[PDB]
Amino acid sequence: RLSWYDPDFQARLTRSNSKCQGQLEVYLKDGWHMVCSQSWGRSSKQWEDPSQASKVCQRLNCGDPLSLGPFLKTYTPQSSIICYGQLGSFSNCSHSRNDMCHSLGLTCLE
Repeated sequence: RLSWYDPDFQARLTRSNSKCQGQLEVYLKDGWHMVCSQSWGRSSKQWEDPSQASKVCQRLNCGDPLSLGPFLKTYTPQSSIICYGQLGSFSNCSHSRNDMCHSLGLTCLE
């Protein structure tokens, strides 16, 4: 239903230290859900795909979308969530337990 490439769908990186770097925070269904970035697809532990969220960082004028790679530890195994399903279907999530996202960090373009 909702996706991070929907114009009306608001998304960005969590308020940290960089308007173009941080964990992914997407407003869907019920929450500015702090995701583990590699949620939904869970394809790899370090996604070779740094795209699909171009609309997001473009709207943040940070250029191309946040590139993905391990950012050590930023989310909280209670507060944040790891969603599932298919990538682009921001209509279902669950809370961070045990997946491949050891706080995978997105950083708009670079």
